[PDB]
Amino acid sequence: VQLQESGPGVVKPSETLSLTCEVSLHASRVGSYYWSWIRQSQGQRPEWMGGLYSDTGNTDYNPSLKSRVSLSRDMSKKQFFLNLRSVTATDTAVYFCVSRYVDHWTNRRFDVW
Amino acid sequence: AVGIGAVFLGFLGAAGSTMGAASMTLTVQARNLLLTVWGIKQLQARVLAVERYLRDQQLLGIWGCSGKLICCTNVPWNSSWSNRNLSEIWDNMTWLQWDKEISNYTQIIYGLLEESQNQQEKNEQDLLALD
Amino acid sequence: GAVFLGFLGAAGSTMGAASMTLTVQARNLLLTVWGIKQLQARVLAVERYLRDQQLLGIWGCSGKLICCTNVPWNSSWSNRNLSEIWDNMTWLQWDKEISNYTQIIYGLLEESQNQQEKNEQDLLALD
Amino acid sequence: AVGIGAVFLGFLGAAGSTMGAASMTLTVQARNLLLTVWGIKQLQARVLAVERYLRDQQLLGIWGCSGKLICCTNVPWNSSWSNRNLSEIWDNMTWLQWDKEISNYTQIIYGLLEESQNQQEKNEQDLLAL
Amino acid sequence: ENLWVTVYYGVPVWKDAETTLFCASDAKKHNVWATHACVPTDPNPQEIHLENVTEEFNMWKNNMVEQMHTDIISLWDQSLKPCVKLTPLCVTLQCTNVTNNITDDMRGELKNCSFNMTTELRDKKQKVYSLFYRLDVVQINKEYRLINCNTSACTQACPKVSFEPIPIHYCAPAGFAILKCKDKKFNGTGPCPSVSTVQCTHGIKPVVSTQLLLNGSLAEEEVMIRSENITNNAKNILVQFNTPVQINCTRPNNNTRKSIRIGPGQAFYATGDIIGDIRQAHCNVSKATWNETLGKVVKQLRKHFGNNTIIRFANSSGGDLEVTTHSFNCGGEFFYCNTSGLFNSTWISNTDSITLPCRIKQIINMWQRIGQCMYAPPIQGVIRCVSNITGLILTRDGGSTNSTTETFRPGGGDMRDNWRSELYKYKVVKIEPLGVAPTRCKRRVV
Amino acid sequence: NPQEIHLENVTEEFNMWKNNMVEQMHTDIISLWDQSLKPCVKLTPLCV
Amino acid sequence: AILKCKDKKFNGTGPCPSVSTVQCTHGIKPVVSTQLLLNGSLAEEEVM
Amino acid sequence: TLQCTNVTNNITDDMRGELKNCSFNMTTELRDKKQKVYSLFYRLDVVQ
Amino acid sequence: IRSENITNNAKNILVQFNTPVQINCTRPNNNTRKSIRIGPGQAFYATG
Ligand SMILES: *[C@@H]1O[C@H](CO)[C@@H](O[C@@H]2O[C@H](CO)[C@@H](O[C@@H]3O[C@H](CO)[C@@H](O)[C@H](O)[C@@H]3O)[C@H](O)[C@H]2NC(C)=O)[C@H](O)[C@H]1NC(C)=O
Ligand SMILES: *[C@@H]1O[C@H](CO)[C@@H](O[C@@H]2O[C@H](CO)[C@@H](O)[C@H](O)[C@H]2NC(C)=O)[C@H](O)[C@H]1NC(C)=O
Ligand SMILES: *[C@@H]1O[C@H](CO)[C@@H](O[C@@H]2O[C@H](CO)[C@@H](O)[C@H](O)[C@H]2NC(C)=O)[C@H](O)[C@H]1NC(C)=O
Ligand SMILES: *[C@@H]1O[C@H](CO)[C@@H](O[C@@H]2O[C@H](CO)[C@@H](O)[C@H](O)[C@H]2NC(C)=O)[C@H](O)[C@H]1NC(C)=O
Ligand SMILES: *[C@@H]1O[C@H](CO)[C@@H](O[C@@H]2O[C@H](CO)[C@@H](O)[C@H](O)[C@H]2NC(C)=O)[C@H](O)[C@H]1NC(C)=O
Ligand SMILES: *[C@@H]1O[C@H](CO)[C@@H](O[C@@H]2O[C@H](CO)[C@@H](O)[C@H](O)[C@H]2NC(C)=O)[C@H](O)[C@H]1NC(C)=O
Ligand SMILES: *[C@@H]1O[C@H](CO)[C@@H](O[C@@H]2O[C@H](CO)[C@@H](O)[C@H](O)[C@H]2NC(C)=O)[C@H](O)[C@H]1NC(C)=O
Ligand SMILES: *[C@@H]1O[C@H](CO)[C@@H](O[C@@H]2O[C@H](CO)[C@@H](O)[C@H](O)[C@H]2NC(C)=O)[C@H](O)[C@H]1NC(C)=O
Ligand SMILES: *[C@@H]1O[C@H](CO)[C@@H](O[C@@H]2O[C@H](CO)[C@@H](O)[C@H](O)[C@H]2NC(C)=O)[C@H](O)[C@H]1NC(C)=O
Ligand SMILES: *[C@@H]1O[C@H](CO)[C@@H](O[C@@H]2O[C@H](CO)[C@@H](O)[C@H](O)[C@H]2NC(C)=O)[C@H](O)[C@H]1NC(C)=O
Ligand SMILES: *[C@@H]1O[C@H](CO)[C@@H](O[C@@H]2O[C@H](CO)[C@@H](O)[C@H](O)[C@H]2NC(C)=O)[C@H](O)[C@H]1NC(C)=O
Ligand SMILES: *[C@@H]1O[C@H](CO)[C@@H](O[C@@H]2O[C@H](CO)[C@@H](O)[C@H](O)[C@H]2NC(C)=O)[C@H](O)[C@H]1NC(C)=O
Ligand SMILES: *[C@@H]1O[C@H](CO)[C@@H](O[C@@H]2O[C@H](CO)[C@@H](O)[C@H](O)[C@H]2NC(C)=O)[C@H](O)[C@H]1NC(C)=O
Ligand SMILES: *[C@@H]1O[C@H](CO)[C@@H](O)[C@H](O)[C@H]1NC(C)=O
Ligand SMILES: *[C@@H]1O[C@H](CO)[C@@H](O)[C@H](O)[C@H]1NC(C)=O
Ligand SMILES: *[C@@H]1O[C@H](CO)[C@@H](O)[C@H](O)[C@H]1NC(C)=O
Ligand SMILES: *[C@@H]1O[C@H](CO)[C@@H](O)[C@H](O)[C@H]1NC(C)=O
Ligand SMILES: *[C@@H]1O[C@H](CO)[C@@H](O)[C@H](O)[C@H]1NC(C)=O
Ligand SMILES: *[C@@H]1O[C@H](CO)[C@@H](O)[C@H](O)[C@H]1NC(C)=O
Ligand SMILES: *[C@@H]1O[C@H](CO)[C@@H](O)[C@H](O)[C@H]1NC(C)=O
Ligand SMILES: *[C@@H]1O[C@H](CO)[C@@H](O)[C@H](O)[C@H]1NC(C)=O
Ligand SMILES: *[C@@H]1O[C@H](CO)[C@@H](O)[C@H](O)[C@H]1NC(C)=O
Ligand SMILES: *[C@@H]1O[C@H](CO)[C@@H](O)[C@H](O)[C@H]1NC(C)=O
Ligand SMILES: *[C@@H]1O[C@H](CO)[C@@H](O)[C@H](O)[C@H]1NC(C)=O
Ligand SMILES: *[C@@H]1O[C@H](CO)[C@@H](O)[C@H](O)[C@H]1NC(C)=O
Ligand SMILES: *[C@@H]1O[C@H](CO)[C@@H](O)[C@H](O)[C@H]1NC(C)=O
Ligand SMILES: *[C@@H]1O[C@H](CO)[C@@H](O)[C@H](O)[C@H]1NC(C)=O
Ligand SMILES: *[C@@H]1O[C@H](CO)[C@@H](O)[C@H](O)[C@H]1NC(C)=O
Ligand SMILES: *[C@@H]1O[C@H](CO)[C@@H](O)[C@H](O)[C@H]1NC(C)=O
Ligand SMILES: *[C@@H]1O[C@H](CO)[C@@H](O)[C@H](O)[C@H]1NC(C)=O
Ligand SMILES: *[C@@H]1O[C@H](CO)[C@@H](O)[C@H](O)[C@H]1NC(C)=O
Repeated sequence: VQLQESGPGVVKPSETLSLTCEVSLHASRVGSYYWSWIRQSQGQRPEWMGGLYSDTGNTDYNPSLKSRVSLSRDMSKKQFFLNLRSVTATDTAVYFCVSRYVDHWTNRRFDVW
Repeated sequence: AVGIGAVFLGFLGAAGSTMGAASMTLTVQARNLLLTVWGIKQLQARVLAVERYLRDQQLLGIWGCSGKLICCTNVPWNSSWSNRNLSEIWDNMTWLQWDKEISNYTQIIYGLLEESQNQQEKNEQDLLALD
Repeated sequence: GAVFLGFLGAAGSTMGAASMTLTVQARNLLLTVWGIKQLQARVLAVERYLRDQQLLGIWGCSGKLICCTNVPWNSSWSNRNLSEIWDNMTWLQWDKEISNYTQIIYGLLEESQNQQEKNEQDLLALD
Repeated sequence: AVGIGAVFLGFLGAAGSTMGAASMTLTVQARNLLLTVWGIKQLQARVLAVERYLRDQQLLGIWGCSGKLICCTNVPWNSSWSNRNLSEIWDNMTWLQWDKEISNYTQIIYGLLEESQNQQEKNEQDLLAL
Repeated sequence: ENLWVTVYYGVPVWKDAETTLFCASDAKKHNVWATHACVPTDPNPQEIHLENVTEEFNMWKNNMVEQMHTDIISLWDQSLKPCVKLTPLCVTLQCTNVTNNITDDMRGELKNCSFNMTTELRDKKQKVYSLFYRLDVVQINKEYRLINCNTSACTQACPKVSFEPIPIHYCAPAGFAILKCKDKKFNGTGPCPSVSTVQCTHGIKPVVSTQLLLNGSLAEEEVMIRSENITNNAKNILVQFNTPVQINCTRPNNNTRKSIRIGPGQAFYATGDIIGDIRQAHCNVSKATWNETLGKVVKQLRKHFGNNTIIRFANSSGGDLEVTTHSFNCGGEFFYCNTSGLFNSTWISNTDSITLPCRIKQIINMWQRIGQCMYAPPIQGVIRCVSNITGLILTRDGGSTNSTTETFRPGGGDMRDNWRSELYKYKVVKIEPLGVAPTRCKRRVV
Repeated sequence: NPQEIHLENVTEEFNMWKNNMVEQMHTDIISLWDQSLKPCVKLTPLCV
Repeated sequence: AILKCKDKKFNGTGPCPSVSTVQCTHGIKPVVSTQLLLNGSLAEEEVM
Repeated sequence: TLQCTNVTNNITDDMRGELKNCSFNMTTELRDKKQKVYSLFYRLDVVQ
Repeated sequence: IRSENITNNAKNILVQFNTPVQINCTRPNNNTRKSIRIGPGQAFYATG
């Protein structure tokens, strides 16, 4: 399982930032994967923005981003987006798309970053 | 543990694995188990799958397993059928080889499992009537 | 060898004489115009079997061929002795008059099984 | 007691009632759950209904509820799905509102139920080996 | 003083219900009846006799005969559907009398017709001749036409399929059963002392006839007389023989089949010239054996009706040719034979072969329907068939002269009456495996 | 997104020229072509 | 179930080492040809 | 070709021109013969 | 008054009223139906 972030490196302030994360599923592990977006600034601790399941599609957001973050998914192309409206100067950080899913075959966590 | 997903083995993923490892993936196989010419053909296939499933459920119902996947029986296992160690069959043998190895006796095995349960059933009956 | 009986062989027999040959009858429940006719009859047979199995699953007989219930039998429907009805009476004769009173019997069995399930749930909750 | 008439609640009549009141109207819904184009369409509808009932019966069969309407499970109820009091969720809430409240967590509950029953059967098999 | 109910599954009880029967056969290419789509029959029947139980058997109300007539139809219409339509055939016809080595008994029965028929090219036509019969040809004003030209057209019934009555077995589906009355002298209505459950019926042959019951089931010890109301003028009395009597029906005419191209891929099989002398088709019945069979029939009729009475037989009263004469099929050719040579006798109290003339038609109507027909194509060679007639459909007459001098005449007003003689022993019942019984065990409280 | 599940530690004896999938595909193609030509008009008057 | 042989040099008949089940087959174009296979599926590494 | 004429048998002013008496050659039971028949058709069902 | 969108101009309006009004329609033309044989068993019913 390998993940790969993609999007514009430099964006102008005040619009919506769009990101897409390439997700590579396993060979024989059909089920539900939990995709999340975690950003980390320079010299600052990382903070979890949002997460969502791959089967039901319900999303969970951070308590300080109800009007800015919007999570979307599409199982057809196996890619999920990130929409951060009203970008500010403090949004300059490194974005990481993570996948969390318990493997019932080997009892592993597989926290791939 | 709140931000983790649920992932299990796929359909027939443990076909080449051991018996102990394939015994925990029976749920996915059990769940996957269930112009008019095209419609007649599709309905015939769907209905045929329905009698096959009901035949399997009826064959299990006559035994002491009313729907559970894994269940134990009271009949003894004849050692003459395989004459092999339990450890090597459950740890070094797949379900395909085990199926072709004893493909003959299974039918008559089903028959004992059936009549035995029948007399076993009346056993609780002549005890439950003592109340 | 072993010979028990055949299909419907105990039709003329009494209640007790037919009480042990119920399992064989239990398994016995399971150009294009003839094909669709066969398919329709087959679907009807499957529906009847599933309806009977569902009615048995509603009560405390989900996977048992012989089962008793805690409901008191109402003597107004039979008015006869146990040995007389179980030794000098057939299933057809009893079926001739129990047909009018089978709906109330089925309804009381369903509500009683639901009440028993509720009592069992309360017993498990109170440990 | 010879002219006593028995009447029960109608089909889906306990929809607007509470959880406890509608908990005793499960048997009625369970029993009531069951020229070539017209025949094939009605046959397809009946086959689809039978297949749906078969799928529901198999879903309850893979768990520890092979036949019984009311059944418990050893897995606990986490507050992440619904953190409500038992005194008011059974007497001040219908099945429709409660089903629409946690409709996003049904798949997770079903998956944990099936894995819990599978490990329960494995534990029972290991216990019977003594 | 107290009892608990007990639920029993698979209880041996049944009720009267209706369902669609299955099929079962074991043959082999193509036939007008059940093709390869039918599921093969079982290697042995599952017949189980039931003791101490009697069942009320009564025909004329069971839906097996209604289901079977209906299925013989729908399947017959489906079989005749892909054949070529013969609408371009009913054109003005110029027919002349044939006088080429023809016997005096058929002077005027065969007509040599000539007509202008279209060919493969729609812009061309051809003058072709063919032989027709006088029964299916009517005049207009020498200019004749077909008897079905003013009526709706019909197909040709392709030679790739055969009209041989292949026996089929009706099997009950799951949850249903077929009860067979094992009584050797059942009269058709009442309780049957010996009942046996069976999965599929015997080899019922779907043959078509109106007066003589061809290849029917034989009795056990003596001939049977069955009717709904024996004292009524209507409700045809059917009798089943105990021994089979042979009948030899043949057509000595050496017919020749010729092909005519109607259009693109459409072929018409016309009757060519007759090779050799022309002789009338006929049937032969053993006079002594038929007289013995009639003696047994009148003996049973006397024991059924009032004793020591004189009775007699007469021919058909009238109506269409289907009920007036014996209509049947022999090697794909339909025959209409005069039955006056058999039902002509008088039997009183305390008491080498016969030749029946026959005619052949091409445009026929098997049933009472008027919107469909069938053009039987002629086949080459001499047709000869030996069959067994095991039953009759006799009807009485009005005006009973103090129950004396009772006359019987052959009927045939219905088609299902032929199948009633073969489906009388069986009945269909529905099994209800759910049952209740007041025992004292009670449920063991968890 | 059709599911593809790899099945390791197992060997299946594949054999073509006897598989019924190609026969069913041929029958389905013939049936689809026949049903597709059904609503079109016949060309009977061209034979002149 | 539908089994697919993932062998790069799979022969006409034999035991396939890499087997994988799939819900539905891949995109198969029902072309019509008699001598040259037009728009068919390519091989894995060499002509077979 | 339907040869049509107007119907003036006690026709009114408003209903005038609505009906048309048309005569034409129609086929019969015999294919090689035709017949000259006449009928009445509304103006909404015929065009010139 | 029923409509999917009352403010929409292109949306239809369905009005239902409790007390119905009776309408009496008549066709005073006492025409005679005529049967014409147009083939084998085909009858065309025209206005006489
Ligand atoms: C296909 O066969 C191979 C070869 O056996 C499997 O690889 C390894 O199989 C073992 C036994 O099934 C797995 O369990 C391990 O056993 C060793 C003792 O041999 C024990 O020391 C370990 O703690 C563990 O229990 C092992 O996980 C597995 N994989 C490795 C070594 O990477 C393979 O699993 C088979 N494929 C499937 C789908 O089952
Ligand atoms: C089942 O029993 C037969 C003996 O009746 C075993 O031997 C097979 O016999 C058949 C013909 O009787 C042959 O066609 C097979 O080739 C035989 N098999 C082998 C492996 O030689 C058969 O092996 C038994 N099957 C089991 C035990 O699975
Ligand atoms: C039909 O009825 C007779 C008598 O009612 C049955 O005969 C009984 O058979 C059992 C054993 O099968 C004996 O124990 C009884 O003593 C017999 N009764 C008498 C009066 O002698 C017979 O079995 C019944 N047959 C069926 C098929 O039900
Ligand atoms: C079950 O119901 C039927 C019909 O409802 C009852 O049949 C009655 O039988 C008596 C005597 O044979 C007749 O006088 C009545 O006219 C019948 N009823 C009707 C409506 O026609 C039958 O008796 C009932 N069974 C019992 C045990 O009461
Ligand atoms: C609909 O709701 C009413 C209101 O709760 C129910 O009527 C009863 O109302 C009293 C009010 O004090 C409650 O104490 C009772 O518990 C209510 N009855 C029941 C059975 O809960 C009414 O029953 C409800 N009806 C339906 C069909 O849901
Ligand atoms: C078949 O058609 C031919 C014409 O192609 C008919 O022959 C005659 O044709 C003339 C016109 O050229 C007519 O006036 C005659 O009435 C036709 N008939 C005769 C007897 O001379 C021929 O008769 C047609 N055949 C049939 C059976 O109708
Ligand atoms: C066929 O046999 C049955 C059984 O005997 C006849 O039915 C009744 O027979 C008794 C004889 O004692 C008559 O008293 C009844 O009148 C009969 N019932 C009816 C409704 O008529 C039946 O009549 C016989 N049928 C024929 C055609 O002989
Ligand atoms: C059999 O048919 C005869 C015909 O005469 C019936 O006898 C008459 O039946 C009617 C009722 O439909 C009575 O009104 C007459 O009084 C009867 N007698 C005559 C006309 O003499 C007889 O009832 C029929 N039997 C059956 C069982 O249907
Ligand atoms: C029926 O009539 C036709 C037409 O006459 C006969 O067929 C042949 O027709 C050609 C037409 O040119 C004549 O030259 C031949 O002489 C006719 N054949 C014979 C044997 O005369 C046909 O033969 C006639 N069939 C019968 C049974 O009389
Ligand atoms: C119907 O045809 C069959 C077969 O030809 C006849 O049976 C033969 O009749 C002859 C009479 O001389 C006997 O010698 C033979 O032994 C009979 N059997 C066979 C197998 O040939 C039968 O007699 C004919 N019946 C009638 C009424 O004509
Ligand atoms: C017509 O009836 C004869 C006489 O029954 C049939 O010939 C066989 O006759 C023997 C002795 O009488 C029976 O044991 C056989 O069962 C009869 N054969 C069959 C097939 O039933 C003859 O077969 C009958 N059918 C025909 C077409 O002649
Ligand atoms: C119906 O058919 C007749 C006969 O063919 C048609 O009458 C012909 O009309 C044409 C055109 O005016 C003339 O050249 C011919 O001389 C006519 N022939 C005869 C025999 O009269 C007629 O036009 C057709 N149509 C109608 C409506 O009657
Ligand atoms: C019903 O139809 C009206 C048409 O007037 C819709 O009104 C539109 O509302 C939007 C609001 O953003 C305006 O931008 C449009 O200009 C309006 N339409 C027009 C023609 O002015 C209204 O939205 C419709 N309601 C629905 C579809 O629920
Ligand atoms: C809910 O809590 C239980 C224990 O209280 C724990 O086992 C389970 O994983 C939790 N589930 C979630 C989704 O947090
Ligand atoms: C086991 O099988 C043998 C034959 O293979 C048979 O003789 C024996 O009765 C069976 N049962 C036991 C308990 O050995
Ligand atoms: C079976 O296992 C036992 C000990 O577990 C061992 O002594 C014996 O040799 C084994 N038999 C075979 C055939 O491997
Ligand atoms: C029950 O048996 C007793 C003793 O034989 C008898 O007196 C009584 O009448 C029986 N009951 C009935 C309802 O026949
Ligand atoms: C008998 O049935 C009636 C209903 O018809 C019921 O009310 C009554 O309680 C029953 N009697 C007994 C003793 O159960
Ligand atoms: C739930 O119960 C607690 C006490 O256990 C109480 O304090 C609280 O108010 C209750 N909440 C509701 C919504 O009833
Ligand atoms: C043909 O024969 C019939 C019957 O003998 C006769 O009525 C008719 O007039 C004959 N026709 C000719 C043309 O000879
Ligand atoms: C068709 O013609 C025949 C000739 O005999 C006649 O009997 C029959 O009544 C006609 N049918 C119609 C519908 O004109
Ligand atoms: C009928 O005619 C054909 C013509 O060749 C001949 O072969 C055949 O033998 C004839 N049949 C009889 C019974 O004479
Ligand atoms: C029928 O009998 C006649 C003599 O009466 C004879 O000429 C003819 O050949 C016989 N036919 C058959 C088929 O036996
Ligand atoms: C028929 O047989 C009877 C005796 O059973 C006899 O009296 C009569 O003359 C026979 N009739 C013929 C035509 O042989
Ligand atoms: C009719 O009378 C004859 C006289 O011989 C006799 O044998 C027969 O038994 C009688 N039948 C009936 C039903 O009375
Ligand atoms: C019946 O026979 C008589 C006696 O010859 C005869 O006059 C009559 O025409 C015949 N009727 C039929 C329909 O054959
Ligand atoms: C049957 O033959 C007799 C012999 O006289 C004759 O009177 C009768 O008309 C014929 N029946 C028919 C329908 O031709
Ligand atoms: C009927 O039989 C008598 C008895 O001799 C005979 O004279 C008469 O010709 C026969 N009639 C028919 C139509 O066969
Ligand atoms: C006949 O009616 C038409 C309208 O259908 C009209 O245009 C035409 O002028 C009328 N002709 C005569 C002569 O009335
Ligand atoms: C309709 O009203 C007019 C008014 O003059 C009248 O002439 C006509 O007869 C009425 N028609 C009906 C069907 O009431
Ligand atoms: C229509 O014409 C028919 C012709 O007989 C006549 O019976 C009927 O009374 C007429 N109806 C009216 C309303 O004029």
